[PDB]
Amino acid sequence: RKKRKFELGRQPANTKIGAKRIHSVRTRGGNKKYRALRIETGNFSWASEGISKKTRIAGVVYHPSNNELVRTNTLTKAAIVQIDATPFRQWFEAHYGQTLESSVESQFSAGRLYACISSRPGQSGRCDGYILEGEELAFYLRRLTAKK
Amino acid sequence: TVQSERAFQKQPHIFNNPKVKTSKRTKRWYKNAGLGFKTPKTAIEGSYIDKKCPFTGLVSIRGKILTGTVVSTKMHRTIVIRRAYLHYIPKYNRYEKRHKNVPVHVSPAFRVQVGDIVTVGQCRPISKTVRFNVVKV
Amino acid sequence: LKRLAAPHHWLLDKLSGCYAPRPSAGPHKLRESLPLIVFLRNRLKYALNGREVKAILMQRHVKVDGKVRTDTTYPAGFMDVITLDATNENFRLVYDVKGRFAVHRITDEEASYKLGKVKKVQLGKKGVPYVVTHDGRTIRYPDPNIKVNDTVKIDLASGKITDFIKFDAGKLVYVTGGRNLGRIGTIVHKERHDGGFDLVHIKDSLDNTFVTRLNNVFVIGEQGKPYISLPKGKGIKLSIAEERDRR
Amino acid sequence: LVTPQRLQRKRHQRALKVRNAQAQREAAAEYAQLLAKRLSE
Amino acid sequence: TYPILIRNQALIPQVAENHFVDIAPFVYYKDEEDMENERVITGVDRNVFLKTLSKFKNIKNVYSATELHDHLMVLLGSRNTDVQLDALLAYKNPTLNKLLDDTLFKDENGSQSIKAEDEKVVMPYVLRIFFGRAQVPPTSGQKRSRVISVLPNFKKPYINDRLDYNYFFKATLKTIRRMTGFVNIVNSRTNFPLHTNSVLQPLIYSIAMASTEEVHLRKMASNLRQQGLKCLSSVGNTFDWSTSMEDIYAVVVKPNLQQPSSLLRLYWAHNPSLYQFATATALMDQHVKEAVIGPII
RNA sequence: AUACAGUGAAACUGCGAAAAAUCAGUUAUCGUUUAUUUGAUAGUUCCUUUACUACAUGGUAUAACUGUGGUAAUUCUAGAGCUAAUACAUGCUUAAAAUCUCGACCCUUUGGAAGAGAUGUAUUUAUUAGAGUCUUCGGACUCUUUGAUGAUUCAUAAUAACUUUUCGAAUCGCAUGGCCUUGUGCUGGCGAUGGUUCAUUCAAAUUUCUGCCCUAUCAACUUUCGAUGGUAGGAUAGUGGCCUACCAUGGUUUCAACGGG
Repeated sequence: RKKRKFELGRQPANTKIGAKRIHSVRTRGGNKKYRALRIETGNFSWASEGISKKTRIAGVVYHPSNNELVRTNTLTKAAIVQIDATPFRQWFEAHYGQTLESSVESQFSAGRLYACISSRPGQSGRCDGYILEGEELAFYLRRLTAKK
Repeated sequence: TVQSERAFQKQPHIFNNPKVKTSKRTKRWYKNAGLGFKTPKTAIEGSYIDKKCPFTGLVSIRGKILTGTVVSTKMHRTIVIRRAYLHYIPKYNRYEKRHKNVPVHVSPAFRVQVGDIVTVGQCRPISKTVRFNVVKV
Repeated sequence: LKRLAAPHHWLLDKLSGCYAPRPSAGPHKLRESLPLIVFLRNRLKYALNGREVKAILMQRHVKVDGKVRTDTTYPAGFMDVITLDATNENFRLVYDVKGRFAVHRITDEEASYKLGKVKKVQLGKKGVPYVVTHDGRTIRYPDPNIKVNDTVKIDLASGKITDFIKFDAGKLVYVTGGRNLGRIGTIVHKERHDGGFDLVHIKDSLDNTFVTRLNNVFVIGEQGKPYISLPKGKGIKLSIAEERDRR
Repeated sequence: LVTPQRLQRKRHQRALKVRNAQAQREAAAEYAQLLAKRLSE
Repeated sequence: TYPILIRNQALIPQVAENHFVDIAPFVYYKDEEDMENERVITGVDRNVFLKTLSKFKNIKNVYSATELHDHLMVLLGSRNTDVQLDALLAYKNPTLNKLLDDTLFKDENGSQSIKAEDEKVVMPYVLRIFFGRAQVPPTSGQKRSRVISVLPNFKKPYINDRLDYNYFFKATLKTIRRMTGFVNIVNSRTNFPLHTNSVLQPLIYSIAMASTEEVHLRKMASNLRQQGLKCLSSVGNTFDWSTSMEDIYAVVVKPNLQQPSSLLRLYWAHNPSLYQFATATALMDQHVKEAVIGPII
């Protein structure tokens, strides 16, 4: 158990969207990990009201460390993705009675929201994101202006 | 100025709710470092991020507490400390002089002056060579 | 099978082959326990050689603190009892004035229980408070006035607690480990640093104010009324030169 | 094959689980009364 | 029987035997024989029309003998895809009978068979079971995300569970139907579903006032869910025709139901309650009475 | 002994064969694994169940074996058919559940209770919590609700989901006992293995600092192909440029860095 070597690495998972595949990988000392390869779905959660749903991810539109990952549509941690917005819209209509915040009510009728990945599906085994709302929504709208 | 990177400066698992309101914008987390080290109000109400702060970040100080003096601040968010301890080997029969150098992680909640005396604590590894952490000047 | 430099308070013979027994995993550490091979082979001499010790272990004659533990390299370390059903014997193994494992012949009504210092009090699962002790008996539902570095009195029929000695300034104490081994008495000073190197200081018949590490000390009971018996005049280490001067 | 032994073993397993749960939920109530008297003092 | 079904799988005269078997399958060892006969029959005209309805029942549910076998659902979906856009719906329903990505993709006969196979393969898989909670939440999410779908779901609930005496005024099947009604009202055709749920709650009340703990827990959960359904809906004719005998039996007991009596009394709700009236007894007979008094006043 | 029973070839299975450079110590793991031993550890798998159900317990897929050969040798082989499980792969666990509140009412309580309500673990997130009198003179009258650490975003509980899935015993040797509804009926012991999580144990892993020869006719070394830091990510049992991007241009040193034996 747990020897040491000098200098090497391994090949990344660098997962995509479409044809979700999960490959298990051997971990020394419990917690047998899972590399997600080309995963197309994810668990996405509202921050304020606190409701998750599994949702088809549409695509990552921003990455803060490599712009080429947005071109290749790579799902790492801390990215900006679009998903569906419809089950969160369904819960919103069902349990608030509004049947529609300002800058997310403007995103509802646009159709797709923005969220942040918090798992590491290259190593963990699943993808989760929470829908950005508040000052995170402010700086990421400024990051949309940094896009345009 | 706070934001200085392509990524948003995140302090995870602690976030405000927009429907509730306070004059803090995030339930800002702070901790006392221990061994009598006391957090300052400038470090508390400073809205700096510092994910490697030993009062508000993720790291916790423990064990060794050394002293030293600042020799340079010519690195981005890391400082270098000197220790010119008095030294004696019996081959010399005299109080000879050496010096010991180390890099120490630094926080944006504290002024830095080349020459003043800093009290430094031991923490987890932070860089390739930075292992310690500033806790108090 | 690495050996021939054992913990030298075991006092095995050096012209006894080459090796020395490896204590397996168990309730105590490596160099502060004493396996039953070293016990029954060169400490009281009931069996000559180690396979005969394996025979008397396999034939269910020996039980450490309640159950049998049919194992040669079983590190039955400090403060437990060994109820040899034949020979009517209750070996409690405690410490001495010099650093060895002194033996007793305990009565049955005292061998029915054992005690030990706790190491932590925690909340385990589903909000259940459980304490540990030094020999790994992580037992649930204490009285929640149990503090760290305190002693409970395990019932040894069940694993329940019958009583505890809430240590503070001034209740009778034992020591274990370090160069001030085997001493008693708890009342001079109570030092508390931040990071160890502290003791409840000791007072004896000669009132020797002594200290060690707080990890190297644990409690017994009230002054003059101890819960455990102690071997050979309740070990003091006055002086051997003064002993040969008086008697 | 269903010999008389195997269902006896299954019966003993089921009664073992129920009896362990019974003793545990007795000890929880005992600690509850102990915390009650520690409150009262 | 198993040998003969194996011979029929090893098989005009086969279609005439299939017509006789269509009679026997419209009527009703039997589980393995039904599996073998379904695997044979998935590989006439009016017997085909009746067998399409029987296979739609077997791909919408496995209600009587078993409870939602996945092999039975696969055999019934293969028979329905052999009987009757269509290719894409068939591939999505086949991946659903194989559930997460299929529900994410499928989030009008194809819609009927889709609600059929979805509530079949997640037809109350268990209580918790470390996956049945997620499966029941997935079925509720699909039923809320797919009005014809909810109408067909209430239609299947009523098809599980005469009606004239059940609207005017089998214990184990009634307990299973009460669990079905609790599971149906567990979701986040309204008049027929309310009539069937009121009939189930009234029959549970009668058989409980006459297994008894099963009927008690099912009637309690069904009454709490009925109060929740009336509070989430908020017609007074069938409302009075349901509430009359229930509150009459709960006349002395009311000294769930009290929260319904306090939620159906706060303008048009006040008219709906004064259509019945008792209320002073509900006020006088504690925070559970204090909130009702200091709201109803 | 018409399932076998103690004996045991062979084989399957289970386990174990893992010249500040080295180190001698020291510090932490509130920065990881925690196999083996030891101690506590878990009622929840079907209820669109009466045209009522695999659990008195369901399925393959093969060794050894039998048979056909090759071959020049044997720790070489190909084909075929059998037959097992703590191997492999599924899988339901019978007052359908069961337990604690509230217990109004009675009858006097140490109750017995009609009905108002709740109930696993694991994985990955996002939160939240986690900080002066009356006095039968006897006592009471409401009191200020939380574990530990020097230190937590710790331990843990709940919340809303996702689980390609986790576990929640399809196992084994000895005795055969108590009951009465005499039925292959209900229950029952000693303890071998396996499994969830926590603690302990040893074992591994880094990491802290104190310490070794001769040198300046040895003073500059390193950013190339990250040399020195930050930020985010990949990874990894794991911190950490260990690597990938963008930013900054550093760091070591004459007290002998760097090189020479």
